[PDB]
Amino acid sequence: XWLAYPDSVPYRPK
Amino acid sequence: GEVVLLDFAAAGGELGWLTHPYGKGWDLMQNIMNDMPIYMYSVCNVMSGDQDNWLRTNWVYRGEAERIFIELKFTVRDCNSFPGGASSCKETFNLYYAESDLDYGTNFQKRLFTKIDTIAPDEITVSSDFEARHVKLNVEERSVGPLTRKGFYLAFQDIGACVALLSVRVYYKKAHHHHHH
Repeated sequence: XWLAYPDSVPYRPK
Repeated sequence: GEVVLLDFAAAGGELGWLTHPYGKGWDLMQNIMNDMPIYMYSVCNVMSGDQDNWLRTNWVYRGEAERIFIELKFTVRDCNSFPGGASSCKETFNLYYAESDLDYGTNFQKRLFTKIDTIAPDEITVSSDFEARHVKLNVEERSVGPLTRKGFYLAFQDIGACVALLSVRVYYKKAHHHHHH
């Protein structure tokens, strides 16, 4: 794999 | 003189847009390298065969709007960045919409949607810029109308690109559209 955007990580409000 | 109906970036990651299929495709992501977090919906399933990944906004109440303007900000990575395996990478994505009087909630049926356009970047981001954290942000706008139902959805279809969607701003325009201060 590859990321679309630098230094991005999956996010979900909690 | 703009009336804003939807503004993704202003919503700080809280809108919970629908993604289809379950799991594989568009994903809500955060970047925290600047003073404030940045949110986006990203997908980058290059080198993975045929892709058909959908992202759908929540229902948007039309109100008085008859002709809407849809402003997108996004990045696209150069397909030359990825191993020889654009034989398995695209540099566009597709914008769709559907009108409806009622909100169908979690029931997303792509067959109800009409393509507005293929969205292509003016500037692709090459690997050296990506690694230097200097991505190339693109802005594209399209207009749709006349609208006639109580509301509408927008949707974004990825067919195998490496794309980050950072802004989706939908507005209608009254006279005297300018800024101030």
